[PDB]
Amino acid sequence: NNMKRMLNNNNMNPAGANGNINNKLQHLNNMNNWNTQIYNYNKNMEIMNTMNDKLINKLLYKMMTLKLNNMNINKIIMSKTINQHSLNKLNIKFYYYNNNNNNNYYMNMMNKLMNIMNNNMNNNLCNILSYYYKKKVTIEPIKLSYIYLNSDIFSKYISLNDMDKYNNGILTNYQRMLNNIMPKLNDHNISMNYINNINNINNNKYNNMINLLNNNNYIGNINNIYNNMTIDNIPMDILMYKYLVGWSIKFKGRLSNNNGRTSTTNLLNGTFNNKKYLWSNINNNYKLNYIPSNHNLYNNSNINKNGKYNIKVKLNFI
Amino acid sequence: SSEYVLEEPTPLSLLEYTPQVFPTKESRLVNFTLDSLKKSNYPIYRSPNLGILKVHDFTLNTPNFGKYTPGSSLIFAKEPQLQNLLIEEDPEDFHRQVTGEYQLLKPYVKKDFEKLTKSKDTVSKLVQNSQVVRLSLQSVVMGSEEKKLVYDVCSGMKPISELQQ
Amino acid sequence: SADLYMHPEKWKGLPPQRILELYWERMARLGSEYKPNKDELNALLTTSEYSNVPVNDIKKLYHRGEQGAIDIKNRDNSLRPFMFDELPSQAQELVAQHREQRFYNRLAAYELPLLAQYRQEYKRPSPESHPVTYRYTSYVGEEHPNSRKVVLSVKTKELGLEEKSLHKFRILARSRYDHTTDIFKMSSDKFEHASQNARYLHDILQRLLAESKDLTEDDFSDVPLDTRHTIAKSLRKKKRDYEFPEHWKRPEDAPKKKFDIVDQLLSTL
Amino acid sequence: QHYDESLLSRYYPESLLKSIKLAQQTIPEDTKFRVSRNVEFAPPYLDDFTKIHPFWDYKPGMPHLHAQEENNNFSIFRWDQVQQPLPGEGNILPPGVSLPKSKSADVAAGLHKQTGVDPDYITRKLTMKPLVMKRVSNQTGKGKIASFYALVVVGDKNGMVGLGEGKSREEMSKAIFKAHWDAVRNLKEIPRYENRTIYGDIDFRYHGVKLHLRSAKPGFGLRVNHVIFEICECAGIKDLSGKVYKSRNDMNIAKGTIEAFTKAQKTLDEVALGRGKKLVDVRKVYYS
Amino acid sequence: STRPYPVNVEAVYYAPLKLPIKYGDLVADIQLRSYDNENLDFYSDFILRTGYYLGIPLTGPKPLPTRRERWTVIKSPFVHAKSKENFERHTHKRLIRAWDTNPEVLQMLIAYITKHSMAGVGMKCNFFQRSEISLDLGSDANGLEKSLSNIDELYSLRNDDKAQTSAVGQKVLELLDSPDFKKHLE
Amino acid sequence: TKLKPTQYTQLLYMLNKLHNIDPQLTNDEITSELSQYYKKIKTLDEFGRSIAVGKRKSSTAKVFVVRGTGEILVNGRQLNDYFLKMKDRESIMYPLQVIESVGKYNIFATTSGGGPTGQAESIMHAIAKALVVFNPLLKSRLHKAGVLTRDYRHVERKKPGKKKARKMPTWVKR
Amino acid sequence: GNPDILKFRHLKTLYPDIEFVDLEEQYRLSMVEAKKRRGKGAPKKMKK
RNA sequence: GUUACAGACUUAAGCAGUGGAGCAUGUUAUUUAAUUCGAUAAUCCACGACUAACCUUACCAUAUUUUGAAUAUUAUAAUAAUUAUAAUUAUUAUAUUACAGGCGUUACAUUGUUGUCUUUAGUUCGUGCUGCAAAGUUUUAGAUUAAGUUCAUAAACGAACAAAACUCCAUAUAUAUAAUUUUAAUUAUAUAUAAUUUUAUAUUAUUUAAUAUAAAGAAAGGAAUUAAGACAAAUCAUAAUGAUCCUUAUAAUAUGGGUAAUAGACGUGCUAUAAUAAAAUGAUAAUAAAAUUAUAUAAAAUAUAUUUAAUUAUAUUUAAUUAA
Ligand SMILES: [Mg+2]
Ligand SMILES: [Mg+2]
Ligand SMILES: [Mg+2]
Ligand SMILES: [Mg+2]
Ligand SMILES: [Mg+2]
Ligand SMILES: [Mg+2]
Ligand SMILES: [Mg+2]
Ligand SMILES: [Mg+2]
Ligand SMILES: [Mg+2]
Ligand SMILES: [Mg+2]
Ligand SMILES: [Mg+2]
Ligand SMILES: [Mg+2]
Ligand SMILES: [Mg+2]
Ligand SMILES: [Mg+2]
Ligand SMILES: [Mg+2]
Ligand SMILES: [Mg+2]
Ligand SMILES: [Mg+2]
Ligand SMILES: [Mg+2]
Ligand SMILES: [Mg+2]
Ligand SMILES: [Mg+2]
Ligand SMILES: [Mg+2]
Ligand SMILES: [Mg+2]
Ligand SMILES: [Mg+2]
Ligand SMILES: [Mg+2]
Ligand SMILES: [Mg+2]
Ligand SMILES: [Mg+2]
Repeated sequence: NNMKRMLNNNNMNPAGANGNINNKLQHLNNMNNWNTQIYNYNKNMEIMNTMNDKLINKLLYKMMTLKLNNMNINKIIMSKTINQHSLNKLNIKFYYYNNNNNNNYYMNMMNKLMNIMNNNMNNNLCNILSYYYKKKVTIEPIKLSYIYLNSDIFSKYISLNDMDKYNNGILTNYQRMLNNIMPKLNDHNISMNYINNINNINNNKYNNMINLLNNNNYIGNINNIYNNMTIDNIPMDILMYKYLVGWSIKFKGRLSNNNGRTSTTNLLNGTFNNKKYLWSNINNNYKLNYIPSNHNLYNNSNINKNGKYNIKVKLNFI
Repeated sequence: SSEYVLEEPTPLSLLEYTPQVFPTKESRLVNFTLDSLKKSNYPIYRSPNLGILKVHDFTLNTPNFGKYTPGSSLIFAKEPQLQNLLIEEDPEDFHRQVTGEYQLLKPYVKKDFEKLTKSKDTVSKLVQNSQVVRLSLQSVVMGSEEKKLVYDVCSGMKPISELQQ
Repeated sequence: SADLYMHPEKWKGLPPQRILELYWERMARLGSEYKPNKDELNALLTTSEYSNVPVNDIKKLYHRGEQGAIDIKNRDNSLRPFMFDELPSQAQELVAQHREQRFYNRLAAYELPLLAQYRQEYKRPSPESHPVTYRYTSYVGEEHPNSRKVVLSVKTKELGLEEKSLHKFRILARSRYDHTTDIFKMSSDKFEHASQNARYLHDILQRLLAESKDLTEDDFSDVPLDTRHTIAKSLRKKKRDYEFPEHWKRPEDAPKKKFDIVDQLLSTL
Repeated sequence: QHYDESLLSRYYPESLLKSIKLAQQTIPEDTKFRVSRNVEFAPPYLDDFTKIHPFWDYKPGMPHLHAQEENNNFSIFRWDQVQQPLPGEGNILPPGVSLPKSKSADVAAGLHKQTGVDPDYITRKLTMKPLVMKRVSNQTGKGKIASFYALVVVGDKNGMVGLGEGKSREEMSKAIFKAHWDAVRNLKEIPRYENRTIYGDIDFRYHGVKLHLRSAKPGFGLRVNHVIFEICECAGIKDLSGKVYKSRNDMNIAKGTIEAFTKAQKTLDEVALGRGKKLVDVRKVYYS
Repeated sequence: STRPYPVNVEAVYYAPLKLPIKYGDLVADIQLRSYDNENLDFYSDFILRTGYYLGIPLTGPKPLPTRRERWTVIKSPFVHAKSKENFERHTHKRLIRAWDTNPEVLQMLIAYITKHSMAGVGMKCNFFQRSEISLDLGSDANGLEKSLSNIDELYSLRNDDKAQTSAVGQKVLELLDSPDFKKHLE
Repeated sequence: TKLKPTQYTQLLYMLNKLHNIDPQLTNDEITSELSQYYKKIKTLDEFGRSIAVGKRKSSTAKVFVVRGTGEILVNGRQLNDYFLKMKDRESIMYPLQVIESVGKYNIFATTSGGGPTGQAESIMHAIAKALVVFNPLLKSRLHKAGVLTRDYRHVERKKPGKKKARKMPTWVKR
Repeated sequence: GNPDILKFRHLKTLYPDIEFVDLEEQYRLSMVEAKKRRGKGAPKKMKK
């Protein structure tokens, strides 16, 4: 009975079995729903800060496009920035995409731009930002190797770069490429496997606790509780979102030269329901109380010769 | 895959991060010093200017930075180096912050009022008015000289014209 | 040393990777104010055996950056299929959170024990000598205009006064003196700085005390204590003054200690 | 658990030893250590935090929130490659997946799964030919919904031939793939005299189309409707004369002609067996 | 498995320890506001941990009630005023209270907290100074000198073994040391 | 996913019948096959009174019920002084009235929040829970009476377009 | 807001090395050029 | 301008209203120098507009601005910061064109968003199979559910966007925390668990499903989410953009006026037409919740209206707190 009581007291684990919690690798922090991660007691000041942040975003966007002697215009796509306002310091951060060992000996335009953000001793952009906020700023770029890992980048890139593929109408090859980004992953299978792994982990911890046990609720030493639990085994299995299960991309507006009317054109793949939440302890959560956590929706509206158009993107991520 | 280089925490590293308002006398002096450094435009919150970059040594802290009424655009004035940098460190500011010295204005005496106006009751009324003004102006925050000027204007010792300048 | 990139003359004897790193640093630090160097070029030429590049080609690249590279030499690979070697946005955010957590755990483990060096036992000022409590407020990241607010607060019986003088002091205080709790407090926000405000409050207190201790042709023996503000405050709040009747209690009906024999046997200590 | 200094030094580095000692001094031996259920400070796995991980901790020289470095110093001056790649095994492949003429090979593989057919044969010996390639539509409440219709003869050029049709709302490549698949599912051994022409002069009706296909002397080529020709090329018929009457609907020609080949033809040997007689080919006997 | 995990690691893995309160001399209370929980709770836990190492008796995250700033808005850009959408914002509030500490230790704690602060969390501190009734800022120069000496004692490098150093702090110390600074008052 | 209800019912039937074999005659093999398909107390205080907290609408009622002769004190004053409506008093009594124990138990109620009728209801609810501790056999009876059920009826919020919860503003066809 | 905020003009001042492109401005210029071409350019402003 | 069923605030009961009165507000019409513009069947009419004195405003009268709010190009000159009396830069001034600017016109060029059908149950895709085929089946015999919702039967088997579920509020329980003076522990808030409830006896219809009874439970709601298509539904007056038109004027500033005009008409409301209903009074102050207070919330108390005083309204003056 004492042993049972002790177990009950200590019974905690990663959520997702059928005494458990959603770990920081199993769900998003609701702070990562907003883009200006701040609280100030004077609300005027907070408003001023969020205005500043918004203005900086525009500036960053402007910077992101470079030129090379009027020969090549490499348009680096960037995500919407997320500004982390700690008491000590601001930290701006964004995800970005850029399209033999010969380039160890010259600085690329993108590289130069990235260096400008933090490395130029006095001259750097972070230093200049610090005057607007009255605290040390740190811009961290994060490179994405694919166009479709971030939703904003995906939508933005299509808006800016791939004009010719959809201006008259969506070219067949381009559409095919869009369709067959991902390899049609059995999302049901993956979620189920993840759940099984979580169950196994829980059993392992429970087994360890039992072994230790053979009015105070202290078990044995840490090494014996977490016997088989390590950095190599657990973290990557527990990591929640990893697999772009399903995605929808919508082109809309005057994307037809002959026609005067508009054209809604939608590409759909995979699925947008998540089966990890359907049969387990882990529950779905809503970002800004209206977007299922796993979803991420975005649009970007470039102007054409004919007029305005936009490109919705929506990915699922198991 | 490398060893964690443990840099030991120290009071010196936690200096700057000390609360701006803390009861202690020692802390107050430190806070004042920090404020003076900030006023001087010392590299706090930012990387310093040394003798490496020559052309691009720019700053934004000019006499009227985040302000509209002075007609200009963003002025990129050159910063000094860490050498050849002065600190303002004014006495009045020190008196305000470190000690708790305050001016309180001066109450206008009846004799001064008699110098201008003749009748006694009128003088007494003027004195009363000046007294009323004084406490209100103490309560309000404006500026040492400007506030005094306002107080004088309200009293009638100075005319209205001295405000509009 | 740290200041190594700035001196291209020194680094010829270093390994090739290190030289490359220094070159990259140099390019970074002085971005627009970069100006080529002979020693640096020589180093770069020496390194060339590391990463497969000819001697003329490296020199050409050094002279002309991206244009040179172009001259030496593409298809769009934006929607190339997923090779499963990079986490998505949400995933990456979750990883970052986990990194942060780990960092904080590390801090807790190895820096907070170090911090326990700087540790002092409490040196209490006695309530008899130190009755007044100047509370200061500070907003950390912000610059609130309430940071200037300081609040003095004292129990009136703890002040060194005779009984007549105490009453006079209380009368002078008016709304500031509560009578249920024998407490007098006052806050000042009139001045720019907090310290100033505290000083002003102190001066006021001193003046009040001086007035209380006067007694020369001004006693205030026959002005009863005005407690209207306190009753108004009490009305605003709610009260839970009522209690369970003591004669309604039944200790005999309470549950007696039930005899547990195995527990008794166990307790051999 | 209060360990000795020497033991700690053996397992832990020299920097953290002092911190450990301090922790031991501060925290008593008799300690309860509660389990915080409502909030989790530490991770779900055991880890002595002495070793900084490449992926799971922050990259040292990279700037971020919680940098713990100076504004000048950030050791990260190339942004071409990714900073923190994935740990241990480079991939994050699920169970039972793999990394990326090709279409024909994929078809063959799919057939092998579904119906046990030899993939290598499908890839090599079978050669396909589209006969009809319509765009086709349905009036739905949504609107007119278009659909790409293919009709694709496949055939090893040794009397083994199959027709197949397929359909996709998405672009025609998919429809053609489906048609090819269907064709390989429906492979069919046509009989043919001397491995070059049909046996008798056949005259066959399939729905609308009235077919007439005469046999041919060797060298006289394929002299028939373009659909018929296409089918013959795949099915190994070198010599054929013939003419289509009534409907000349391409699809129905394609369907009708393979039916005629399989059904209207009788091999000489079969006829001989049925009748109980010798059925000699005079030219062969002569030796031309 | 012959791997000695010392006590600090164990403490990290378990809930945070709290020192008992000898006397109820509330020295400081720290309120933590944020627009969500997860970060805030973590930060509070971290604050508690660092407070433990020091002699002080920090109580713990007493949740003060969450606010709710509501705002309603017509969904459309033009008319359709019958359709309206709500919006809300919850200011989550937690309280820490330090109970027995010599001011310097408290300052250090607070400074440490603000150094390693988290993203979403704002902070406010109410410090309490039990002073005597009568005070004097007349005997001044000597008191200033004493304060400077105390500061010097506080910020002394005991052993330069690659410890954490701050340039701004060093500058401040240098300024405090200088003759000009001493002169200021008189 | 291919499992149907009918199949499951059949399986259950098969198992149940097997299980029903008289335990003495049962086999090891049968039991092995079937193996697959298996799978705080309230007390009085130091002073002998049962505390209980009841709620209704916005009201909350912490009630100390004790064995002394039946007198009432609501919120530090007499029952008729606090609850003016006789209905509220009757409601309060009802837990003691379903049992034959009005007059047996002294009750010291302490309410907060809501209005009078809701407060009275919350007190009643608390009293029933308090009574349940004195004799657990009556708990079922109290539940049947409808006193042990926490009355959930919660005030509906004003929705945007509507005037009140349900009351919409007038419609106009023309 | 804070009127002294970084603009595209400055992104040339701070970083001359990087040939930046303001996209909206470029678009506007292209539109103006197109207008000029097809006889829909702005009329020349009166001075007097 | 068809057939058959099923549904609910559809109808029927019922309770309270509108339609009559006066006022408020929106609309119309007409007026006006201007009564700014749009919304105008359900799906406009306290709607856009969560406050029209000036402003806001877009309208009108009279005045006066003309590279103007930007970006770039080309020149003269002046001031300030930095360096070791010169120079580099940053700015300002005067000009110089391209232009800037436009609540001007077209949501029948667009974006995004929204209304109505609609929380209605529909909308489709694979591989197989049927038909020469467009297509069909899947997506339905018959029933059932709130429901393409489960049964069943079926050339189908799976799968997607919807439905349901996860979500939020509220509820019950547990744990943690709060030195029970920031206390309301009768609380607040993080983390769990809990139900789309379960079990059994009977009575009708065919192993199940509805009724009833019983015993076990705190166990009973609301919110968000409103698919595809359609209505060339609404919006160029949130904002942006295409085309087009204005450029000493259709752009910009000030002073006043207007948006508040009034024959009839139309919605929404408010106050009424008195006794199952109105008014005075009720200080050991009968009983709430939710939310706001550094562009503030304003307590006590004095004075006048007012011979006592209370009430109500102002003034006097700011105690306390930027807040469990
Ligand atoms: Mg067929
Ligand atoms: Mg009716
Ligand atoms: Mg009428
Ligand atoms: Mg009427
Ligand atoms: Mg109108
Ligand atoms: Mg219209
Ligand atoms: Mg209305
Ligand atoms: Mg005007
Ligand atoms: Mg206009
Ligand atoms: Mg224009
Ligand atoms: Mg539209
Ligand atoms: Mg149907
Ligand atoms: Mg169908
Ligand atoms: Mg209490
Ligand atoms: Mg739903
Ligand atoms: Mg729809
Ligand atoms: Mg329309
Ligand atoms: Mg229309
Ligand atoms: Mg337009
Ligand atoms: Mg218009
Ligand atoms: Mg506009
Ligand atoms: Mg005009
Ligand atoms: Mg109006
Ligand atoms: Mg009446
Ligand atoms: Mg009352
Ligand atoms: Mg009052």
